[PDB]
Formats: sequence, C-alpha cells, structure tokens
Amino acid sequence: TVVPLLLHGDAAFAGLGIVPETINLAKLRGYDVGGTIHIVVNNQIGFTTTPDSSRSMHYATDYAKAFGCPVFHVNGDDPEAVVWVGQLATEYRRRFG
Amino acid sequence: VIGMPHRGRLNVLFNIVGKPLASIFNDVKYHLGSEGQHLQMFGDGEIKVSLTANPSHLEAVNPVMEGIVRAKQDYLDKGVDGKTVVPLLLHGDAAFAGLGIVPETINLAKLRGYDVGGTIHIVVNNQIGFTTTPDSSRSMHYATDYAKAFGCPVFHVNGDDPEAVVWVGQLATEYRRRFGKDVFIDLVCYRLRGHNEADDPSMTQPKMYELITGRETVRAQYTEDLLGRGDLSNEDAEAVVRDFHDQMESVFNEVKQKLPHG
Amino acid sequence: LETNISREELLELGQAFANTPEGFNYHPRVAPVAKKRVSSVTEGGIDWAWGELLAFGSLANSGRLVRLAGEDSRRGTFTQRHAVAIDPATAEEFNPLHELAQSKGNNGKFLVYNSALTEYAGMGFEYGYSVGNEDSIVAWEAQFGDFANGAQTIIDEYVSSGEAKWGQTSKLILLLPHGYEGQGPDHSSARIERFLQLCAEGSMTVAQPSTPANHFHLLRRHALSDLKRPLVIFTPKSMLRNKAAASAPEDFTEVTKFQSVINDPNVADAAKVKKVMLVSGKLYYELAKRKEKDGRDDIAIVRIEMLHPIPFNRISEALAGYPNAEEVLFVQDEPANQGPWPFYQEHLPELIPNMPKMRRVSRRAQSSTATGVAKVHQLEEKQLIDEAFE
Amino acid sequence: ANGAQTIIDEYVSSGEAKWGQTSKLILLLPHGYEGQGPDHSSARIERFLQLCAEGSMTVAQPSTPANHFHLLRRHALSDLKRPLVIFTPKSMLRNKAA
Ligand SMILES: Cc1ncc(C[n+]2csc(CCOP(=O)(O)OP(=O)(O)O)c2C)c(N)n1
Ligand SMILES: Cc1ncc(C[n+]2csc(CCOP(=O)(O)OP(=O)(O)O)c2C)c(N)n1
Ligand SMILES: [Mg+2]
Ligand SMILES: [Mg+2]
Repeated sequence: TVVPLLLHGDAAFAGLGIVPETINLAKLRGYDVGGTIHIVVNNQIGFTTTPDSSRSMHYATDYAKAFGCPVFHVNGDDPEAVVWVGQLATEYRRRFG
Repeated sequence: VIGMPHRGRLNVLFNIVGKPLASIFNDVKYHLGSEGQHLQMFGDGEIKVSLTANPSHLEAVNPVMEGIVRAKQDYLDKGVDGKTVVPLLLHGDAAFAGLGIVPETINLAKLRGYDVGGTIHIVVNNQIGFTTTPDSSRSMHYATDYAKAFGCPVFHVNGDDPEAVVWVGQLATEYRRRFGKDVFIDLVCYRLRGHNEADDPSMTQPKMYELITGRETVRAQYTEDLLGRGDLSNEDAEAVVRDFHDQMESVFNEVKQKLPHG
Repeated sequence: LETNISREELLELGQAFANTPEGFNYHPRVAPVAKKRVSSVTEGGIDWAWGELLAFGSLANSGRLVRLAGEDSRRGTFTQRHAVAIDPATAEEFNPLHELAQSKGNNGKFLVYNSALTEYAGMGFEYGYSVGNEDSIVAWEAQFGDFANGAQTIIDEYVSSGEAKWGQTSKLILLLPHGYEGQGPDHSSARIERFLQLCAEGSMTVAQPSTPANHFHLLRRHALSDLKRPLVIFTPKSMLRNKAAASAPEDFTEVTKFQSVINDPNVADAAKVKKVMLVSGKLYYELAKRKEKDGRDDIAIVRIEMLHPIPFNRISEALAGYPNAEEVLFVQDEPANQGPWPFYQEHLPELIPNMPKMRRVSRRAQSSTATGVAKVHQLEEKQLIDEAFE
Repeated sequence: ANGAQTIIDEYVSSGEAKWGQTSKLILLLPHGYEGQGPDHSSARIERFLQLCAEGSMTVAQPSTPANHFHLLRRHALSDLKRPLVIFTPKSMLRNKAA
C-alpha cells in the first residue's frame, strides 16, 4: 500500500545502467513493493544531445519490454489523454503488482 | 574479439584461440589476453581470434571489449558495409540479468561513434549463480530478456543437443552480417560441480542436484543417441570412443617505459 | 551503555539451532555447524559467524526488525553463516533465529535475503531501507569488499555525505570482506584508504575487529545507541575459522563494552618492552605466532579495532603502560599507499605529541591492490614479518 | 566519474601492473570550487593520487592553455604508454588573466 512514483528524463532513463538494474529487483522476494509507476518526461533532448546519440532503442522506455511490463506513450499536449493514462497505469499496478 | 569471464577460459584458449598446451601451462592466466588464428576445415577462409584482458568484477569487460573492436574497425576503414571485426561476448546468467553495465553497453550498439556491426552474445545459462537460483536473481522470464528492449532476436538452445547448438551459432552470425544488430544466444545448460572446491551444492540446492549428479555427459549422451537412431554404426561408434581416449592421452603427457627527455 | 547479554539469553540463542520443526533434518555438512553452535554457548570456541549471528539474534529478540542482504548471504560466501538451513530430502527452509524472536512476544524479526548480482542497486536498496525505518537494523554484505567500487555512487553521494548535505541520517551497516590471503587483486582489499578519505566530523564509524565478541559488541553498540550514523566493518575470510580467534562465552556475558584497542595478552613484564607494534586485523595472529616462537619479551603488539574515529586516548593509555619504549612501528599487510597507514601517519602524531616517530612496515606501494601470483604473496608476507622483527 | 569507478580502479590505474597491458587514455575531468554545490565542484583528486605508485599514471592540473597544450602533446608524442588524468577548468575557461 506504499506506491513508488518514480520520475526520469529520457536521456538518463535509456543511458544509465542503474535504471534496468533496479527494475530487476521488482519481483524478487526481498525487494518486491507491488510495482513502481514510472514517468519518463521525454522532452526529446538531453542538454545538447538528441535521441539519435542517446539510445539504440526505438523508445526511451523500452526497458519495459525486457521486464514484461506495459508501456503507454501519451501526447503531452492532450491533458485529457494524460489523466486517463495516469489512472489506467495505477489501476494496472494494483491488479497485477 | 572475445570477452568472457573465468568459466571455461583455458578450454577456450586451447580449442578456440588455438594456443599450444606448453604456452597455457608454465589464476593470472584467467585474466590475461591472447591472440591466435582460425582456419576452416571445409573452406579456404582464415580469421584472427583475440581474447581481451579483464578483472574479476563480472561484466566490466563488456564496454572495454566493444571499444577494442571499434578501434580495430576504424584502422581497417571499410565503411558502412565493412564492420569486419566481430565481437563475441560471453556472460553468466546471474551476472547478465543483474548487473546494469550489461544493458548500459548494449545501448551503445547503434550509436554513431560506437557502432561495430552488432555483437554476438552467448549466455552460459547454467540456472545458478554461486548459491543463488534465478528466482532471486532476476524479475525477467529469461536471463537474456534485455534483448527485447533493444529489438534484437533471442535463440534459446538446449545445451545437450549439439546439432541444435551449432545451427544457432551459424544463424546468429548470419543475422549479424545481414542486419548489423546484436543477437542473443541463451545456452541452457547446467553446472556439474559446486561454485568452488569446498562447497557441497546439495546444501542449498538439493532438488536440482538430484537431476545433475550421475547423468551422462553431453559427449557420451550424443554418442549413445546417434548409435540408437542408426545415425552411427557399431564399428563407427567404437572409433569415436577410441578418439576421445586418444585426445586425452595426448593432452595428458604434453610435458615433453621511459620519459621523453629532450 | 552496557552491551552484554544475560547468561540465560545466550543459552536460549544457542538452543534455537536444536529447536528444529517436526520432520526437519539438516544436510550432513551443515549439521556439525549447528551442533557446535549449541555446544559453544557453554564450552566456548565461538567463531566469527556465530558471534555475528548472536548479535543480530539478540537485537531481534528485543523487538527490532533485523535485515541482512547480499550475494549468497543465507549460506554465506565462505560457507560459514547458515542463517537459513535447507533439508536435502524435502527442500524445506528453516530460520532458527527468526522463530525464536517471534516466540519472545515483541514482534522481532530476522530477515535474511540472497540479493541479485548487483552492487549499485543492492547497496542502494539497503541504504533506502535505513532511511524509511530509523528503528530497523540493516546490513548489506558484499561477496568480497573489492566489488563495492561498483556501488561508489551510493558510497560517495549517500552513505558518507547524506547527513552533511541534507541532514538525513542513516544507520546502514556495510559488511565488506577484506584480508590479504593471496587470492589476487580482486579478492584482497575493500579499499580502507578510500573509506577513511571520506571520514570527517565523525561522519561514520569504521572498524576492523579481530575477535567475534568484539564484532558482537560493535554491532550491538551501534544498534542500541542514538548515534544515527553508518557503520563500516571490514570482515574476515580465513580468520572465520582460525582457532586462536574464537571467543569464550564470558566475552558475550561478562565483558560489558566494545574495546577500541586491545592490549597484548602475552606480556610477562611491561618494563622490559622496547618496541611497540600497532596492527589492525587478521595480521595480529601471524605476528603473535612469531613472538611466541622466537620468545621476544621486548615486543608488545597492540590492536586498533576502531579506525575512525581515532581512539587516541586509548592508544595513549596503552603506550603509557610501556615506559621504556624506544620505537613505535605501524605494521599492516596492505601496500604503503593503501590500508589505514596514510590516515594514521597524518593524524596520530599530531594527536599524541609525546609518541616517538612512527616507522612503517608494510608491502611496497603499488598501482593495483595485490599480486596475482600466490607464491609471490607468501614471499611478501614472510618479508613483511621479518622486517617487523629485524 | 565515481559512476565509472570500476573502470578507474580495475583497468586505468592498475592494468599495467596486473597484466602488462598499457593504455594512453586521457581523462578530461572538470574540477573547480566555484559554488555550484557538492556534485559540481570536485573530481576527487585525493582518490586519483591514492591510486598512484610506480609512476602508474600522469596526473596534472594546468593553469594556462599553453601548458595544457604542451602536456597533451608530450603525452601523445612520447613512448610513455601510461594514462593521463587532467583536472580541467570551468570559470577559468573565460578568465582574461589565464
Ligand atoms: C550520472 C550523471 N551523469 C551526468 C550528469 C550531467 N547531466 C545533467 S542534466 C543531463 C542531461 C539530462 O537529460 P534527460 O535525462 O533527458 O533530462 P532533461 O534535462 O531533458 O529533463 C546530464 C548529462 C548527471 N547529472 N548525472
Ligand atoms: C561485479 C561482481 N560482483 C560480484 C562478484 C562475485 N561473484 C563471482 S562468481 C558470482 C556468480 C556468477 O553467477 P553467473 O553469472 O550465473 O555465473 P556462473 O558462475 O554460473 O557461470 C559472483 C556473484 C563478481 N565476481 N563480480
Ligand atoms: Mg530529456
Ligand atoms: Mg550461472
């Protein structure tokens, strides 16, 4: 009943190895917390570096496909779609852990 | 260019790199690098084979080995259709899934200054890591699941079927030359002895080691399997065993920086 | 603060390894370890692993949540802990100290986990645990202390600097195996020099105990105090099974506090000593062996158990006890640019002005931590002890 | 750079002593106490000097652009196959007296 809400940047999420190293603890006996809600503020830039030099993945959030987890890409200029995704992601975490 | 941990290193030095027995035997050897050549029996091609130096910190060789490959490719300079230095990187199942440097290095595979035409990854998945089983090592279904993040194919192959293992090796190397991306081979096998000399593996994993202790080796099982289907004759099967004892007998008695002043 | 446990509480802890559940039997290589734990609490010969578990167990009985995590930490890397035993017939698990804690009525728990193959996430997770529950006792163990450099970001940015930067406190225990036994550059040093370089303003307690009972008292003093700072302990490997290192039961029940410095146990007359050796760790036992063999009543070997903060008052008291001492030698296994020598050569002479000029006796300064040839290590160890005595 | 400690400890500072493998890698690490906080001030010079012995690597903090030029050129044109660790500046990049 303690929900982890973890925010990242697109360049840092894809590039730093501690990101998937920590997600590997999600289902383990001594580390399971019922799932983590990850938000990647994907502003398609990292200082002066563009995604073509930041990652070899199609999307920044593609470590999710390694852990068998769903990904919701939502348009930041449609706030109705953004609030819907927030609700569905929190509903998914409570049902599947 | 090979990057690998300690398990099976001297075996790789003798049967893959091609170093003589006298050169190997004279834990320092388990960390040094080496060079050799590979000629093909059914062809006229030759290829250099190198082994990279590494510390005991598992997976630390991954970024270093990729950089060695890129430097050698840049010196040859054959363009986009080149990429003629193949990185062959070996891992353990517990270390591949657990250490973050593994996906951090694979993220460099398609980048402009780091692309080497893809890396062939082999995970020796012996379903154990010292005294830890996969249920406490990863939250992924398979050890090699970082591949699905990078849009790369995975081939899980049974380590007790050597025909299927050689086929996967060929297909994975054919895929790398055609698409220029990483490929992942999960070699599903087991670890016969404990992690060290003074360790009973049945102390922590008794049920797993009921299936391991006293089973036929991959060589013995394959010989008996060929003889059973009629793929090997009785006379031909005896010769393979005599060859195994001949290879053993030959190997066993193989005793006979300055400052720029001015 | 008194950290001793009652004689009754000690026997109860030992008897937990005999209270096996109905239809449970130990693996025959684990059975003699459990049988020795039941005998030791009356006879003696308590090894390191049992001294450490006696501390975690006693704290869980009081009502605390004790968490221990690391690579292969249930059995122990060196096949020494066996906190959770497995029945070879049924694969059933048994945690004796957790069951005893739950039967005392204070909801105490002893939770032991096998981590994934990780240092950065692994250690980071345990630091977080200490922040989310001030009242828990948390310990992260490394396979070898040499692999903790893969968690440098967590050591530098959270454990050693968190209180100074944000006013956020932690009581995380780092159990880092360290010892020069000839296992190579990645199986010998936990980089003591690096941890002491991060110490200032009493930021964290750093120690290398030599006896299982002193490790017991260090862990208990840290847990029962209100000093909300981390504890870094350099734990042993071969010393886990050294018969001269074992402790008697009276060291857990009659000895009241933790000792910062342990004076020499084999001194016939203190007025006849002319040399004083300061040492820290497993190297004491080798130096002591040589002193007995050669019959040197002119040398006195003093152990420094707590490295930071510097127990300069207890070291001064010890040196005052030998009034005819002409020289003071600092003897360590580690190279000249590693170990506790760089820290002590700078700070100890300024804290004890009347002390004679310290003379180093160690391995030569190196680029790496240790040699990769086992025969070379044994030759260096002989040269080190010869240099100390001659 | 403390997030790459494994590479500093196990390869750059110790490779020649352990395996006889040499490198000429240049580490350009911005360092300077200008008030930008604990994560924007120190490259941990004390840690790099703790790993030095037997002339394992060259460590420098030049004060003039011309001296940095000569340090980089001496390293490149010499046969001293050892790493070079340079503590590079931030505000001194635009100081008119420098
Ligand atoms: C471990 C680490 N490496 C490097 C930096 C330097 N740095 C600060 S911000 C930044 C870019 C961040 O990019 P992104 O993750 O996309 O975040 P954004 O600023 O776009 O939100 C970098 C490299 C850092 N702060 N931490
Ligand atoms: C970075 C690092 N952390 C920890 C260790 C300690 N260690 C040595 S072997 C091992 C387990 C390896 O498991 P796996 O990757 O499955 O390899 P296997 O031995 O089964 O081939 C561990 C934890 C290490 N060598 N390096
Ligand atoms: Mg961004
Ligand atoms: Mg394995």
